[PDB]
Amino acid sequence: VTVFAGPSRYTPYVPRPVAALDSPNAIVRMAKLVEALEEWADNYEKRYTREYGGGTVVPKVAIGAIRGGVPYKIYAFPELCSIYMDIRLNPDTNPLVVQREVEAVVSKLGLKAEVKPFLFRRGYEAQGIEPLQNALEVAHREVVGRPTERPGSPECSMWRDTNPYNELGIPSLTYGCGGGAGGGNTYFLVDDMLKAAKVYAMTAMDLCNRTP
Amino acid sequence: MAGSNDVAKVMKTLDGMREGLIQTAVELGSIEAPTGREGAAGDYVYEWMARNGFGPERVGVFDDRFNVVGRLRGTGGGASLSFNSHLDTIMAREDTARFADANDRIYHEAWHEEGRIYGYSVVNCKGPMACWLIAAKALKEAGAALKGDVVLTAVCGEIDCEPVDEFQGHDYLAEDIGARYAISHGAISDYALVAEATNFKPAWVEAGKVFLK
Ligand SMILES: N[C@@]1(O)CC=C([N+](=O)[O-])C=C1C(=O)O
Ligand SMILES: [Zn+2]
Repeated sequence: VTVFAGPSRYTPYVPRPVAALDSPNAIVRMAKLVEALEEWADNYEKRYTREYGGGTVVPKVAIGAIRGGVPYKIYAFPELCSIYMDIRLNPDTNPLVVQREVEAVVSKLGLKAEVKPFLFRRGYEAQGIEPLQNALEVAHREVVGRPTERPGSPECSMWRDTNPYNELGIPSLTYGCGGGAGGGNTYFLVDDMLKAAKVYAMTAMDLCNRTP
Repeated sequence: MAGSNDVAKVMKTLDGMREGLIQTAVELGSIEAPTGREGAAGDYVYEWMARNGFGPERVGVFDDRFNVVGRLRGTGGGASLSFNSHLDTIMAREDTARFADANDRIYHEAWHEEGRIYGYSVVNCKGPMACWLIAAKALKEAGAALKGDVVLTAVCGEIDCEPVDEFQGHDYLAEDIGARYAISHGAISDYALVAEATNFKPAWVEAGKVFLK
């Protein structure tokens, strides 16, 4: 998202006082936009929360980077400034819908901006997962001792390589020991690791002996 | 002072130098010289000074980013006066991060039209530079009587760029290698007029600065 403003002036000529949204300094305008997008982000995750058989997706938004002007030439403020947004999608949301929502946040502030997607990947719920799900369930109950619990939303609402497998028609789930790094956790119990290896081996001995 | 009508002779001599004045300004202005790459402009000025017998020297921290200092030597016993303008200009090969319109003809060229000379690089600062270059040429060729030296100082890195963080050294330096360096290494005089576009209004106070990260 790149906000435009200007015109740029050598610092001794900068016009003041100016209202933030009217600032010729794109950085100052972007600061207002950031606040409105944060408000949008709070509600976005609520509005696009969605339950699936495979987990509950809570798609979140973060502003992961900002840059405007260059540090080695700061005597004239910039006429444009850019932020880079990470917007998660539930599997049933078209990226364009989200682009429009962000464009609308810009428009309501009365700003001029360019809203450009530079990445789009789809998320997937596995289809026909049951044979792996079952082999895993049986293995898990044996090795770990209780039924599996549904995963927390964050672990259902991220990127994992189950997406490419499911996309390519290979039913795929994610499972392993430990709390999640993104969380974030910092160690594994060796014992848990061994339970994981046994669950994996048993899942294979079940599943790979079923006829496809 | 000044003189008698030693002045009249020099004024007419300058009248006859109108084409040189325009030519110098256009040629200088046409050279690409964003802060960081003032060398070619420096070379132009060095040769211009050499041609006209001002015995220029390159005075620089870097061999491709330097100041140029020449002199019109006086006869003795007078105050010396420096004329000074800078060699660097504003918009680099592509300052798309600062300006949204980083490439218009006016931003990167210079030409004679009507009775005007167009180009940001003329305004800042090749035009004022041409003015005292010509002034000195006239003084010299008119045989003006001057007890004091005139010092001709074309400096690199006037524009407020600065190294910071990972942007260090040669490509990002400016004022540290410009005027103060030139003066500290010989370009001294009793007084100094800095030629910039001020619409004939003289200033003799300026701001300092502190940059904060
Ligand atoms: N999907 C990831 O591998 C990518 C990035 C991080 N992270 O931003 O900490 C965490 C992941 C995780 O859930 O392990
Ligand atoms: Zn200047």
